[PDB]
Amino acid sequence: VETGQTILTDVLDKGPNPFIANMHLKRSVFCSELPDFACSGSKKIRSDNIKKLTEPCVIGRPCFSNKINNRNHATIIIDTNYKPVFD
Amino acid sequence: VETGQTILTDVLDKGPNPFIANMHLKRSVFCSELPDFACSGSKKIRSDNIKKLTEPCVIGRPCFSNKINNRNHATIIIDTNYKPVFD
Amino acid sequence: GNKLFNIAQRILDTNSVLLTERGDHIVWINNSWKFNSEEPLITKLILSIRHQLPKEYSSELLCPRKRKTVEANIRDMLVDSVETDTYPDKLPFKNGVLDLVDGMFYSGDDAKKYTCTVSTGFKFDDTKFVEDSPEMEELMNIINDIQPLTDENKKNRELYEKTLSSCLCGATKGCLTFFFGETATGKSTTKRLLKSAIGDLFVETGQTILTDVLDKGPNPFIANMHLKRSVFCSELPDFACSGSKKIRSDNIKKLTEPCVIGRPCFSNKINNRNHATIIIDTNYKPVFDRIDNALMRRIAVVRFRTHFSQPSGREAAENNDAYDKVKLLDEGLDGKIQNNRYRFAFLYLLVKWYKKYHIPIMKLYPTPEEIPDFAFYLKIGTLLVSSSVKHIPLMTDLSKKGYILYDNVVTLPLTTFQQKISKYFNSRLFGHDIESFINRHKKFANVSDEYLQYIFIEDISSP
Amino acid sequence: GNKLFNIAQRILDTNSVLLTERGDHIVWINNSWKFNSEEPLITKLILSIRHQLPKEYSSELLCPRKRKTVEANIRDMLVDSVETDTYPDKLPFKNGVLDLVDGMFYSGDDAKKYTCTVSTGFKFDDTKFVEDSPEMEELMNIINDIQPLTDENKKNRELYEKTLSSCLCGATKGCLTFFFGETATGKSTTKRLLKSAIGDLFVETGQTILTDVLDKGPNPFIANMHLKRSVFCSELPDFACSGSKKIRSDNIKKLTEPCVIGRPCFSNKINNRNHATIIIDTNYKPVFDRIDNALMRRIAVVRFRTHFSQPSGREAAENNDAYDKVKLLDEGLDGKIQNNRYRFAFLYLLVKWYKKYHIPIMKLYPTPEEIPDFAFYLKIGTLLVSSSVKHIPLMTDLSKKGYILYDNVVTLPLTTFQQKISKYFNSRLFGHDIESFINRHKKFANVSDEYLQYIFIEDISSP
Amino acid sequence: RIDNALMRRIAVVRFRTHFSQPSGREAAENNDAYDKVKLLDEGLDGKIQNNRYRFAFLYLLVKWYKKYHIPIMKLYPTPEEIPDFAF
DNA sequence: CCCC
Repeated sequence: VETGQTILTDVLDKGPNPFIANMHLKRSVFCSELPDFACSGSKKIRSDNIKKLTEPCVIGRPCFSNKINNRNHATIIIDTNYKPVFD
Repeated sequence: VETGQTILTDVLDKGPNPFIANMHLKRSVFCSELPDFACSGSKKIRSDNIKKLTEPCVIGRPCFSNKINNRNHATIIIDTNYKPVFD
Repeated sequence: GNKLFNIAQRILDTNSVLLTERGDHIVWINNSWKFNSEEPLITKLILSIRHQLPKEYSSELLCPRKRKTVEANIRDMLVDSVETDTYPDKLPFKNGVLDLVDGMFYSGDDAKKYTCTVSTGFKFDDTKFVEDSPEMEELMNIINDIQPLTDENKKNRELYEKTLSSCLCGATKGCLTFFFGETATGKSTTKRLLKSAIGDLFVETGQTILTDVLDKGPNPFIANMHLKRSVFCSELPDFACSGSKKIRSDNIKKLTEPCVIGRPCFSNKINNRNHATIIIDTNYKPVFDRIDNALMRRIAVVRFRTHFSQPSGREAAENNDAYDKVKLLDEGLDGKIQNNRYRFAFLYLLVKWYKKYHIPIMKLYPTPEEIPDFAFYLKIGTLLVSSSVKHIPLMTDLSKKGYILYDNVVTLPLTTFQQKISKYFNSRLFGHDIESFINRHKKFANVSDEYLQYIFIEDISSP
Repeated sequence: GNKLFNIAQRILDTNSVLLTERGDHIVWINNSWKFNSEEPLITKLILSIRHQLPKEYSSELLCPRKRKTVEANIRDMLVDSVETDTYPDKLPFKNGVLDLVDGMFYSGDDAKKYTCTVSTGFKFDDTKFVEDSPEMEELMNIINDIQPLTDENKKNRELYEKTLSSCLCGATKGCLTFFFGETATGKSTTKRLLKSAIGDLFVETGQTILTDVLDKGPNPFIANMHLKRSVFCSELPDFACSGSKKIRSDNIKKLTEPCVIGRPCFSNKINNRNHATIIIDTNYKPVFDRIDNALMRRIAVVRFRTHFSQPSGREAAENNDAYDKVKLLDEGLDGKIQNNRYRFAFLYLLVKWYKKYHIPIMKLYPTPEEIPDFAFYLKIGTLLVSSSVKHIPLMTDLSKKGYILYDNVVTLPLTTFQQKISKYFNSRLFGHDIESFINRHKKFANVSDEYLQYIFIEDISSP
Repeated sequence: RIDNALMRRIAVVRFRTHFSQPSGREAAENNDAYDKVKLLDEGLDGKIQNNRYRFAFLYLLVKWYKKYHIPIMKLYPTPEEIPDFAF
């Protein structure tokens, strides 16, 4: 699965979040194209999100549905050209 | 198809974005009326976005829809009256 | 006349469907009260119950249309509402309800009387609920290692037993207990043991419960506390080191009130039941942004003074006063715990402690004397007291003390107040709390000259 | 012709279904006006009422299809709206309605004539609604202890009695009353006793209704009193010790209107019909950040001067500044009030109180004379009086006191005004208030000559 | 902000009559704000809430309407009665 | 649900 930058710097709960509800039982996750943080204007990845991603479940709901628990079988691999920076 | 310039200066994933879900299988995408960055006060072109618009699948979902992945057949042409600047 | 109405009447007489104040119907299929918002289970109940009806009624329930008609009749028959999870003396398992005050285990219709919705998540086995087993002996040895049985540790051991036993009762608890300890002292062993003991009824919460706004916006960390019987806070980001927000007294007050303010995600409701025992783990002395009489009435502490450290750094845990006792670390204990070996032994120990402390009313009690933070405010109650019946016919003696009488109210200059207060306690060791109190409880007779409507116990005691 | 239309006509002629102005239906099942927006109860009413209809109409109402047809007819027959909870002299109970004007208990149709959609939450016991019992002995003993019947307390007894009587009226009260007095003056005992006596119509709030913004966003704390009858805020954030948030004037302006603007969570009912008299429990005299003529018409004060304490600190309780009475604390008092022994006794006492105060209309009269906040503002209503064309034939005499005549208008210099005001209210003792009044209530004839038109009484009498 | 456009949609009506209690009669009678001071009526609010004057005030308003029901009814501004327009 |  190729997902978005949201699963790193954005709130995971929010509203309905198909960008996380599709990672249910997926054995690899590739969120490529890191927004290089060397230039000011790139949000730093929250360590809370890093901690949450390792937990064996995530919070996310699809539209017109009520299933909020998605299993986390994913090997999170992030493509980048620059060193990531956390808050 | 003729899309806006949210695909060149704003984050693609975010929430719902029908400006980038409308280039699914379009063979030519035209971006005109560059917000000339010769005057300060306008968003610059994100190299992240340029690199994102070349990979074979562009992230982004429409309103009320759970489809995140779109196929990228587009030849992106950017019309501009002046030379552009990259962050 | 109207066979389907008689079928609905019988299914109603069996008492297998109830209506709750939420508007939802809780049904009894497969020996448990279930309910589902997006899919009612009344038709499942009808199909399952078709066996107990007379022979001529069982054939009418093989048609989905007829079962829908029966469900409509049943819905129109239920008017009065009922209450769920109202017995705090009962522990709901996956196949029954355990009685703490008696010890017996009920199954089926014997567990049907108590409308228990939550469950521990595992079955109950009578074989392992025994006091003679090498799991029992190993667990007793581990618990003795965690908490010494010395005369000095009597109060600490007793309150630890009470706090751990109070994780079973499903009612509101009026105190927040501090499991004060240090790394490799065995609080994690207790956490794993209690989680293994009470299954799905144990939830661990982070720092956001303590020093963050509970309401704010979205906060699933509070809604999860619904009907859980134990809440654990660990890995505390020390408030002694600057840079971390202080403990919010209003948060503790809200978490002690029988109703908890907090909302889930994608939910229209705000109220969730609170049965949770809240135990806070800390390696560090706590602090509070504001301290009020209501606050230290809801605080109790437990101290762990036993170490399990590797022999390399033994003197590192042996050559100071902060931590008192050092034992040897055990490595396979975590694996044995995760294998749920001593789950039922710990359950038996918890029920035994509850029976020992099941005096007609269960209630936790606060011991604020063991927190140096309150040691300035629990002593000022022995220093400063408010206005009472009659100081008026004794103004002759307080005038020489520096007090002045203003509109029949005895006031004190700030300099004289400091002079009178500096005698009992040092101006440097407690000086920060001293000027904090000075700026907290100063009353303005004017902007320049400040007066205080308080008289010391010293001045009351000394003629 | 059309049996189902005849059934619908009869069910309408029983007067059991009504249409509300909000677009919903209120049905009369189990002796109460219930209504649900997410599940109409018309079919429940039809099924439950099938007994009163004739014999041949009874069996027709056992099919959900025909019940839905009758419900459709009933929905088509209801055109006009009705008003709910329009009677302020009624007390609604679970098993009936009590008439405050008359005193007779109603049931059935008698309680049906008034569409009360709220209840106290408990059944009414007429066997205990009598003026003689040992619970009643303890009741008026405690009542007399809280408020003495002495001559010096006659006005206080009357006004306190009015305040306690007015919490059953189902109409908007335009004033807020303060339960002035020290700690443990019987405020908490009477508060919990009234809560027991009234039931669900009593609601307690914190201080956010006074020290925080009411409207803000979503707040049940401004919406939980929908059709409530009494609100008590206890232990205000004492204004003696500086550092507490002050009472907002805009919030009080919001609270005192017939229609309280404010919306609940996910509800658009911004017209909050208040039937409650907001009673304020305080320890010191009130302070308002902003004072104008709007306050004095909505402020009243109730004073209590009692105390309860253990005999260990009996001498300490009898030897300090500003109580008037000290009694003995009761540890079982909380349980005694919880077990609801004085409910109907104080219900009888309150019905006598209301009846003796039931002169044709319920009115509440503020008492501004007890408010130190107006002591400077009422003084400009008695001492500082402006100057205008009424002083036209006054050129000579007033110019000698320090005043001047300017275009037939008498003024006062700013330095002279400061010196003269320091004689009444010291320029430092009440310096902040003096500065606020100076920058709030000063008139300008020009930029330079900024002089207050206010004239002292002493100079006018002098020729 | 004040501009010429705002000055063609603004008019004011001023009240110069105070009802003051007998305790504060001297201040109001001697106040430059009030050109005339009268007494209070406590039951006036009660009889108003009783809707006693409802139809009488309706008649008064309709009579004023008829007095001003000339074929065109248009509100006219009074720009001379505001201080921000004085400059 | 989007949308604020």
